[PDB]
Amino acid sequence: MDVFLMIRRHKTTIFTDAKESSTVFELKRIVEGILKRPPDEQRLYKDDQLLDDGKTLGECGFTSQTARPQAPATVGLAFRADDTFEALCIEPFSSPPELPDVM
Amino acid sequence: MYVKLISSDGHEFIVKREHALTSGTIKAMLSNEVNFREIPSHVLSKVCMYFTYKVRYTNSSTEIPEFPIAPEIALELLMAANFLDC
Amino acid sequence: VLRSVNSREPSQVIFCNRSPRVVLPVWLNFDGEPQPYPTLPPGTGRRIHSYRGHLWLFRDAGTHDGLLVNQTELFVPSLNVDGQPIFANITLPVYTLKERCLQVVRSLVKPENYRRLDIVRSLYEDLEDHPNVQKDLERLT
Repeated sequence: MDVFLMIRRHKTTIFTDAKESSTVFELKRIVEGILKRPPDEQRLYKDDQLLDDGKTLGECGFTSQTARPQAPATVGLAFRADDTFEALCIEPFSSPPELPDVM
Repeated sequence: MYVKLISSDGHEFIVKREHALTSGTIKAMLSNEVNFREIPSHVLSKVCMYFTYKVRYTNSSTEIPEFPIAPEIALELLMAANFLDC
Repeated sequence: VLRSVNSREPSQVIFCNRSPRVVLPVWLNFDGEPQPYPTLPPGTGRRIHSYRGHLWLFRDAGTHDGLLVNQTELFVPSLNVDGQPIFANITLPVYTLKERCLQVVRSLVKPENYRRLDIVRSLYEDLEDHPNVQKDLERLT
């Protein structure tokens, strides 16, 4: 089964898909292609929990019911800067204006 | 391969080239980064979720789910969709 | 122009509403006039008695948004084979992001207040060009 994700670090958002049976490490490989950083320098998160390389995305709670095309699940990304890992940061999206009176 | 769509407030959205190539306006803008000076990120994130949605359900006899749009982002999403014709 | 054929040959049909919308069945009568039939709630089905060569289309009962039947716009009952009903699957189309946005905005703004919206003038008419069975009928015709 395909799971539909937003991989997010700082002000960067990747939209991609993966198989539920895919592993966390394979998703770090996917990120490596796009953002050009090796898995050794990446940490992937669910909310605040670091994900172990060997577990499948389903074991980490990314499922077809959860990670859907129109509502994808979020995976946090943190990078290693020469031997030290940064703290997990995800810049929020912009805030919507207040609803017009006409609504 | 991927392309990068940048919102007005500087968030960089990285999507698959074929997903972004669904829009002809984005196709024109590309011919590997596009900057949208009028579309904030809460709007552009939904734009990319629509790309995922459209490519997934376009040719399927499986029941198609609704594309959800919160009331607060409706007007801005509409303007962006009118500009991009999508 | 777009009319049902008076075959008088009965066809048994199941309308299955596989959409989240209240579905309005519309039969195109022998003169081409759309005729509404009792609405179908989301996730429900109804056994229908129709005829071969008849024309049906389907809409959202509240908004008249267009819907798909068997991945197309028009459902024409066919010959029942092995005495099994013909299944008419009503589903949501993949609307454009523009159409979907017009739908939600129409639902949040009364039409007299469309002009109070701070948008391009092109969109004012798109909001007022609400989907209509007769407009859609002319297009296919």
